[PDB]
Amino acid sequence: SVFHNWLLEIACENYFVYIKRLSANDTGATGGHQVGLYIPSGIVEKLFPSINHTRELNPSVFLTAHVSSHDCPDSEARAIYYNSAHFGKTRNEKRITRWGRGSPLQDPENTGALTLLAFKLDEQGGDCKEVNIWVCASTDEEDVIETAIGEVIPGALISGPAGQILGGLSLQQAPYILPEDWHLRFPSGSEIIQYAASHYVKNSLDPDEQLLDRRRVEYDIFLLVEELHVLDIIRKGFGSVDEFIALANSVSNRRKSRAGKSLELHLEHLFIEHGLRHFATQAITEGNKKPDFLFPSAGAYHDTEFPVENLRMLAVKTTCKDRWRQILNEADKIHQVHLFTLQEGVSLAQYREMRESGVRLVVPSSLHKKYPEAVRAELMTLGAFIAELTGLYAD
Amino acid sequence: SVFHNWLLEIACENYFVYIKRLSANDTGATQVGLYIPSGIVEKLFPSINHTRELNPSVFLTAHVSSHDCPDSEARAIYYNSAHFGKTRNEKRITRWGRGSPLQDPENTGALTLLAFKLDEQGGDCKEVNIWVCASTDEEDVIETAIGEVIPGALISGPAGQILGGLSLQQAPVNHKYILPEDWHLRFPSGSEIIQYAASHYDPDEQLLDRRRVEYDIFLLVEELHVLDIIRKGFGSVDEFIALANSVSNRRKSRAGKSLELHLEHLFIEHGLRHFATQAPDFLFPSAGAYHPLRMLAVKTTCKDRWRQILNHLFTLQEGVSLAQYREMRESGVRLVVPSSLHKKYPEAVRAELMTLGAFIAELTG
Repeated sequence: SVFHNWLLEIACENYFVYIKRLSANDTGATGGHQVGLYIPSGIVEKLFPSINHTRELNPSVFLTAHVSSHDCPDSEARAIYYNSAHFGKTRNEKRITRWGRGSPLQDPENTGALTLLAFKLDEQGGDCKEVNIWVCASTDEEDVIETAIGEVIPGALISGPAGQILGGLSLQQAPYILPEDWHLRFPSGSEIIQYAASHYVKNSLDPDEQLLDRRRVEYDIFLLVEELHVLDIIRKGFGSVDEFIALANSVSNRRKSRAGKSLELHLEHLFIEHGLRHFATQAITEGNKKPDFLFPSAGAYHDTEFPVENLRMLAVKTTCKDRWRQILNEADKIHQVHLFTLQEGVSLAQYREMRESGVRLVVPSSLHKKYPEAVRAELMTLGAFIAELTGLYAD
Repeated sequence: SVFHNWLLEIACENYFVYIKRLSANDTGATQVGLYIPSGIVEKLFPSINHTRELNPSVFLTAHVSSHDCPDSEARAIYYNSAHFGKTRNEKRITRWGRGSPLQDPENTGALTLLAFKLDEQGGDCKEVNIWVCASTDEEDVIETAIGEVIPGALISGPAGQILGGLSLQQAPVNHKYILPEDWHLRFPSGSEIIQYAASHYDPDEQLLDRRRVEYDIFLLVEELHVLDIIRKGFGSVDEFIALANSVSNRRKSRAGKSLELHLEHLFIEHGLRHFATQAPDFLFPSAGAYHPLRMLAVKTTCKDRWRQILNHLFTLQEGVSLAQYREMRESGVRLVVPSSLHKKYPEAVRAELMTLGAFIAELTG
């Protein structure tokens, strides 16, 4: 239980933690020369203040990178500010690179992996000189941390003091007219989603774009609805510490449960809204598998008269890394299965494994740029997947 | 993956959860079934709490989720004796079925959770979801969330209040302790609390006694620091959250070097002076005698985490099956368990255990 102990160590020491899932580009999976692990600009001024300027092209500094997740020698990694936008070119991003040969952070097969970089604050206002990292090597490890703090979505850039980041509940509340009744009752996930779609996006008739915009709106109104209801109880206080913790746990489970059901609820709504009215979500196939989405219906799937080559299923895996093979056993009849994912890319080798198993990836349009070229070319946008189905069942 | 999703499923579906580590008696390594406070069973099956007849009972479906076993039918029975000439008056659950993870002596010391599905109307529980951790990897998942589960500890209540990521506890605060005045403003370190407990309020009884004093002091200190704030209320979600996370993290950290410290004091105090806590948590007679010896490792829970030591073993586990011990008797593992705990081990390994006293006595010299 090394990871567990590592988490306990970090959570109570002076560390500034940054959590993210490795993108195809982070690992060099998108090909070419390694550019490094992306770091949020809003974190550079705190950790590497000396490279946060445009006086010279590509300023950088070194820091010792200790990897606790894999048996790797410590190395002098390089935090760097790709500055060329201020020197006649185009770059404008900060990254940490040169992890050393064989390092998990430079391994394309770790694309999609949940990674935690615990930076040691410099007691002098200077640049951070050491980072302790953990690249989750399996789903078992990821379950350890995500069970407590929640699942980390691809693209998420989480950072803050270790204690608050690893505590269980996530801080941060910044960004509407909520219906009267929401001030009295706590709306369901579907209700929030139907309100987000029906009341705020509408600036895009494209499914891929609608999904991303509505996901952003859902996040904000849930936060507002949550704030209303929680602020009320919270203001009255509690009789004991454990009545206090019990509520925190209640609040935490609600967020986790809703975060987990969100994506599938949005897709269900979009399929309906775009004319694709032929599909089952609570549909059993063989034994007790039940794929996330089955087209055109549970009935047609079990129908001896209905053509098999016209059946389709769509498994939804926010993060598909090591969480996709369990889909090949969900529909005996369907040999070409579709997988919807929000992952910021997959390696060529990962994709080859998928291709060989008859898996076809459906990815939100704007996320395609995150995939290696060879893989990108075979991706399906959400809009195209909907179109393909909205034709096969035209009758 | 499945456990990860199971936990969230249970947390949000009207369940009552009961968590504890399986003792030797719960498993049978010494088949009645896991111990469950009669009080809890009584609330879970209110229809059996009568004396209209002897040992009245009801069946409930036992679904095993941690393993692939078929839905057996267990029963909640109110042992009524006392009201029929004898002396039994306690509600229990039995017949978990044979071949069930709960009735497997090899799962001794394993963390287990029982999720009883509740009826919002008020009727008897008719279903119980079972999860017996089959690896430390699974135990890490749940313990990272609720905190380390000490052998003998019992955790239960609404699943959505227990699970979720923050560490809840159920013991009441003991205000009978007089503490240093600065501790109201400065939270003392674990060691500071243990040293205090070792200087104020057979070592076999002491360790386990300072162990409880330390826990009470920590809880009292915690109350002095946050109760008043908590009673006042919060002005924002994030202030509530920031304190919840901090309160919880400090709790989860407590179960770090508690045992390796309480023992240390009990040694210096009982002759055993010079020793080493690093070259290996312990060493006898000293680090110098390492350049022919006794190396004692400490593990609150022994199951699946002793092998690394092979390159004496003090534990607080409520028993170890016959087979489990064999593998340990070999390799070179000599157990050390507090007297009050031997009665927990198999009616065979018991007489082979070396109490904390018998250990201190021997090493002395």
